[PDB]
Amino acid sequence: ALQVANAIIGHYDCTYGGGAHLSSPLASIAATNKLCQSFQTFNICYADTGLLGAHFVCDHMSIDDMMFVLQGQWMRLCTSATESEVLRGKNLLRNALVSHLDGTTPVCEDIGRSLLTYGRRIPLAEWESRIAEVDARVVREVCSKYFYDQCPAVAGFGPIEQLPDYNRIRSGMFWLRF
Amino acid sequence: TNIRKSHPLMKIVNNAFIDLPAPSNISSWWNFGSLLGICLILQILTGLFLAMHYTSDTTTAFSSVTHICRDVNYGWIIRYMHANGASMFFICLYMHVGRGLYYGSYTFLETWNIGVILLLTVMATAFMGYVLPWGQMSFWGATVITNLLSAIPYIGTNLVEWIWGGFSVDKATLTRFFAFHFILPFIIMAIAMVHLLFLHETGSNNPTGISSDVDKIPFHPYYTIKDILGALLLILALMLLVLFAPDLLGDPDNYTPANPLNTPPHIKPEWYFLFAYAILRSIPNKLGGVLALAFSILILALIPLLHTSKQRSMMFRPLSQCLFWALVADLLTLTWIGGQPVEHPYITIGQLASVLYFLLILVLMPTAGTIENKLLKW
Amino acid sequence: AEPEHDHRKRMGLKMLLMMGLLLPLVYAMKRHKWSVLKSRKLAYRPPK
Amino acid sequence: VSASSRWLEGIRKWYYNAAGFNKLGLMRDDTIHENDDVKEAIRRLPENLYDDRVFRIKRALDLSMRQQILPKEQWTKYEEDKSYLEPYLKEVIRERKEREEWAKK
Amino acid sequence: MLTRFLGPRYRQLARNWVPTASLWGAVGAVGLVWATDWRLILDWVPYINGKFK
Amino acid sequence: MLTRFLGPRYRQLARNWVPTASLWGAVGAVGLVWATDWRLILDWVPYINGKFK
Amino acid sequence: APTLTARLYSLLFRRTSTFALTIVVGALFFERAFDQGADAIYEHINEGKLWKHIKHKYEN
Amino acid sequence: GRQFGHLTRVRHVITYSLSPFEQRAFPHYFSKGIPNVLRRTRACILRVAPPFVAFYLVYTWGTQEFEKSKRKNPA
Ligand code: HEC
Ligand code: HEC
Ligand SMILES: C/C=C(C)/C=C/C=C/[C@H](OC)[C@@H](C)[C@@H](OC)[C@@H](C)CCc1oc2c(O)c(OC)cc(OC)c2c(=O)c1C
Ligand SMILES: COC1=C(OC)C(=O)C(C/C=C(\C)CCC=C(C)C)=C(C)C1=O
Repeated sequence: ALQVANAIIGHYDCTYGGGAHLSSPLASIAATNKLCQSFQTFNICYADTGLLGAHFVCDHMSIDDMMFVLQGQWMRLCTSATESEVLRGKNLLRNALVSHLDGTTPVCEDIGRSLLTYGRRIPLAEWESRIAEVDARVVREVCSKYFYDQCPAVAGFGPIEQLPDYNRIRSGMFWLRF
Repeated sequence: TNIRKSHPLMKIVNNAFIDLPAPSNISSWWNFGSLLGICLILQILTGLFLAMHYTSDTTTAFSSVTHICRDVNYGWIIRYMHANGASMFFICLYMHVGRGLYYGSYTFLETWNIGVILLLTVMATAFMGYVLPWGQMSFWGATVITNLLSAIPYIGTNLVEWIWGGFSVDKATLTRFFAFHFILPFIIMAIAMVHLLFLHETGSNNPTGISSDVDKIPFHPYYTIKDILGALLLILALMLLVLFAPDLLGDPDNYTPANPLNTPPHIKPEWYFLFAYAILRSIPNKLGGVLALAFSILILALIPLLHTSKQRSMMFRPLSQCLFWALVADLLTLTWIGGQPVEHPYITIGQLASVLYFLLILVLMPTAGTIENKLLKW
Repeated sequence: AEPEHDHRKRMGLKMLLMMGLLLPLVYAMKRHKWSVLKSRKLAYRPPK
Repeated sequence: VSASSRWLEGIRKWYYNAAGFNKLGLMRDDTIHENDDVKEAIRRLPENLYDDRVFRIKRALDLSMRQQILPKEQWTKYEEDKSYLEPYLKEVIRERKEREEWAKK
Repeated sequence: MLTRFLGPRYRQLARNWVPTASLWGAVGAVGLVWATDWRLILDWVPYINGKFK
Repeated sequence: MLTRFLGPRYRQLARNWVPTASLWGAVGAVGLVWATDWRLILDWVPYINGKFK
Repeated sequence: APTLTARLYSLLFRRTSTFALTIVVGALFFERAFDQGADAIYEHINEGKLWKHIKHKYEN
Repeated sequence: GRQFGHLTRVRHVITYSLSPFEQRAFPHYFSKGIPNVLRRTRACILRVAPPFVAFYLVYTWGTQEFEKSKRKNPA
């Protein structure tokens, strides 16, 4: 479900064709208003913990706007995610999973890695079953669990004067309207 | 793209109160600016609710104020909140000026010069306000302070009678003093905005007097919350005074109705005029005494021209620290003398304190700054 | 001289007790936010 | 070689310690008032001296907020106080006064 | 004419915001009742009783 | 200390602006006299006479 | 997870509307309990003295 | 008219911060707090106090002198 939600927010860079019309509200707003060079969402997994969020690269006068729009998307998905965009995220994940397991090498990695982490190979038909179960209610539940009113870890490098203060990043993790 | 950032009205609020880069750094001495704003709206709000029941005629003015305090549902809190808020307004003013003097904040010429106008305007407003309940202190307060104009040669008499409405303080004097006292806080409010506009051009000074662009923090949430706490202390200080000692800072003589035939034996200003009062009466000359009074407050506008030091703040200037405190204690001395009768020890020590006030600012503090420069090989 | 006398002292006790709650509470609110700055650590790492 | 110049130096060291900018790890030239002469001298400073200056001022404004002070070992010793801004400032003052001499003619 | 905002997504978006809008009404009702000391409603409330007997 | 503004050019610049500053004083004197009906000066003026005889 | 600040947060503080509702409901019951207490303290520190304690001397 | 991202130039400075919810509002409030106020007092007493005692002496003397002057003895 977190991966579905991350797919809805997606990725962007400056070489993506057609910016304005992209489905992701973040990617669309970032392209139109020249808010960044790139962003990526991620879900890095370790044993019993991980790092769930995003990274971006932008001009010095754009960090505030980027952070605002990113956080708004997290908040939107917690509170008011809808059926149609969740289908799009589901589809993006089926397409990512299948397109990744393509070649001897990524499949061999997946056999090797999966037996260390899950102790089985989880077959492709199981993932599809797990993807299919995800709807808007699941995205709202699962995003709220990890994102809503939680303390982020934040890392900043470069021209970062306009990087919002941590209290104001913390305040971006809930909504007063909800 | 933020609604907070681009909406033509919220823009103004955001660039003043939310996203405004402020020093990491500024102490409790920086709380008095917001506290003056709180004081301004407190006085506006209570003053409005007092205006709803006050009548500005000589026959009835004392009666209306006591009608407020006895008959009007909770008229007593409103009246004494107003009275003690005016004194709160002065405690905050004096702290705010002294902070500016100490920390070299006067180097913001326009902000400071507008501040000097704000001091004079709030002084004139509060003089008018005290005239309104038409007690004994009201009448002679109105007499003496209006008569200061009579020291302007050739035209001063015509001027005093021009603002009086006739040959003496009368029916005409009180009705216009209500009108002047009503509008002037709104004029003050407008000048407070221009004061803030000139300030935002530079942002704030800080305790070190060193530029703080290297370490700015957003006004919200840090100085929004520090300001709330500071205001809650202001409410304590105010509500201690209205609820436990409502008349501590006023005069009992203003509880007897005005009487044009008898000036009381004991008469002194409101506590916050006592230093300037002490300065004027230390001079046994009409023109010189009022010229010294004008100069005792208008001097603040010379302070930027007399800054000799290669540092802005007094934080790293011990000679100047000593002489600053000599200035505060001398001002405390002058308010003590203001409180006392014009008799033997008090005449001389008040004369010496007057001289010291002007000598400290004009001569002794500029020389301290040069010595301090020379000691740092500067 | 002062018919309000008993009412002002009643509100005064309420004022003191309220302020005895609100002053430490707003203090904690202000300290909680100032936490991020008051415990911050700086390092200077210039090249070469 | 003078007892009296050692005396003036000892009053100066006394004043230095009393001033107490060294308690925050500041140098003298960190504390100077930023006028137009001074802002230009700062502009003229080489990379290393610029970056050292900002950190010292950062460290001081940080301490001044905490209302705390450096361990005594880390106070700037008066003898070790580098007058790093002064030569640039003298040159900026020297250039302005030349302009003002030309404006007179 | 308002037909822009009629379709399956806006139906879901309204459904999501319904518990919240209900709770903001519940906030405001009690807040009005508390601010005015609304006698009609507060007579029911089993411990808030300024009127004797 | 004001010694910046002392030299041959500023002496010429003051000399240039003197007829103008004189005329702006002459403007302001008459304007004050006119606005107040300054009795002291206007008694001299051979036709402006509101007081009889 | 047994702890009470946790269940206070989980049930009431997590949502801002529930947070506001718990404040306004909280303010109603505080106003009663504080005015009950602060009057009873003021009345006890002034044992007879007030017209509430004098009342019974002059009849029904 | 000053905005974050336009203030000044800073290079090579790392800032470590903690969340408000990770840390205490009153970390070591009396244990470190009291030693500090005493240190701040020591630092400033010689600059602040001596004018106010100088007020106090002139106050005490002035009140006393005024009191004594409005008494007679041999007349
Ligand atoms: C004669 C000097 C003076 C007077 C009187 C004065 N101001 Fe100021 N004020 C200043 C200066 C100088 C600053 C800049 C302080 C600094 O940055 O250190 C300032 C700063 C402030 C600030 C914001 C920063 C701070 O210091 O808290 C506010 C708000 C304020 N003034 C409002 C007012 C109000 C309201 C009044 C009363 C009508 C007033 N001031 C009276 C000179 C003064
Ligand atoms: C909307 C009109 C209004 C405004 C605004 C106003 N007041 Fe007043 N003020 C009054 C009236 C009416 C009275 C007379 C009642 C009274 O004496 O308390 C009064 C009384 C006073 C008094 C005499 C207090 C006393 O009773 O001894 C002072 C002092 C005072 N005002 C100062 C101020 C100051 C300072 C401000 C803010 C710059 C201000 N007022 C704002 C209408 C106003
Ligand atoms: C329409 C015309 C207007 C509004 C003219 C306004 C002029 C206002 C002034 O400047 C703003 C003024 C208030 C200001 O002077 C600098 C004060 C600090 C003066 C302090 C003052 O108080 C007194 C006072 O309060 C009294 O009563 C109890 C009686 C007084 O004599 C015995 C005085 C008095 O002798 C002085 C000097
Ligand atoms: C950059 O420094 C500033 C502060 O930091 C110490 C403040 O706290 C405030 C807050 C001031 C208030 C609430 C008074 C407003 C006055 C009127 C007449 C509406 C302002 C504006 C400011 O500029």
